[PDB]
Amino acid sequence: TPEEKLLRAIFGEKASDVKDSSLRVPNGVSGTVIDVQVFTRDGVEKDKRA
Amino acid sequence: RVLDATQLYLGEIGYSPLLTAEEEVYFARRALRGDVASRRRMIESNLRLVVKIARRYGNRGLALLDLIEEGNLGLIRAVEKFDPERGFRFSTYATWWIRQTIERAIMNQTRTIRLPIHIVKELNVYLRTARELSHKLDHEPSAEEIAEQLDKPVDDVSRMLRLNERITSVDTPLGGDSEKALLDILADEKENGPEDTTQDDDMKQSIVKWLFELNAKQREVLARRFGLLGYEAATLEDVGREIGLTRERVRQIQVEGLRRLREILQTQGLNIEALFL
DNA sequence: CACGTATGCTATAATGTGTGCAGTCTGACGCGG
DNA sequence: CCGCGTCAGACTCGTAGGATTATAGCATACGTG
RNA sequence: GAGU
Repeated sequence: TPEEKLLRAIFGEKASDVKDSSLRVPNGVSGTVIDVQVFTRDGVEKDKRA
Repeated sequence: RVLDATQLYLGEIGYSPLLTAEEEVYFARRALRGDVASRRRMIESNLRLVVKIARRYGNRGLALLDLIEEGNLGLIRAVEKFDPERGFRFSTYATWWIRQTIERAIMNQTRTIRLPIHIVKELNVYLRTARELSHKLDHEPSAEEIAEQLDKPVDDVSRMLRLNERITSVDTPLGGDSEKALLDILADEKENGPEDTTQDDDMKQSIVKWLFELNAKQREVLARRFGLLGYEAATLEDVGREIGLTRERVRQIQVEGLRRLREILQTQGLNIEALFL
């Protein structure tokens, strides 16, 4: 919107290419992470954690 | 009486006489000449062949009637391109056209999202290959195992298998229980809530108030150039031409007005900074 | 020209469907023979 | 009359995600960077 | 599977 054009011109803060779809703890449940499992396809570079 | 579409159609086809070779040749000479009647009689005499073939190709592609009509279209191509002089029988030639037309129809119409023939046929070779692999591996093959067999990229195989992913109905009720469908759960993500809508009101209105804090000249330059209080985002030349010739002076007043807003923000920005989430 | 999407022809003879389920509820109120 | 058909059949809560098949093989044709 |  023209307002955000003006505002992002003022502050610079040009919005980046990546968003955010991170898995987070569902609200009001709280606990301890006891295990993690990783599944990767045959060809994609594995994570350090994997 | 008898109200089935299919039964009625099959009865009608039944009441047309089957042709011999010499008859087909005689008829067909006149049909290439453009006899009209000859073409009609050859078509109608050979409809039963179409139904025999559509019977086979049916199964799960489409409705039997649908297959029959497309098959008829193939048979018509065959009657138009038949060669009576060549000793080969008509039924032999027609079979090719009928199967062809039916197959091509079921490659297009069957899929809700229309898949082009090249993609479909590629995908089919991936499938047949998967079947051979699965026989010998005992197991259904991975994407990379199929790719290793074809000596091709895994990304190619993957993209094709993604296209094969068939659709689910939004109306299908969930959990073997006629309780509620997918539609009942599935939100409109584009439509934000009353929260987001009210935040835009608040935002836009705070910007009006902030624009009025500045000079009459700065505020008007900003309004016209941003397209905020104006209609169109007037370029430097447009704003200058309406006010002060100097196109460069528009840039100067504009940048000056932005810096006065930054001052208001460092002073009272304690509200503005919280607009960052 | 290439890349993506389409239309096309192949020549032993072959010429009327079936298929996969449905399981049958109940008391009431109208509508052609 | 008999028979065949159509129309209805309580209200909120829950759980969990998910599945099938197969369409040849090759040459020409149309539209965009 | 939960009260009705």
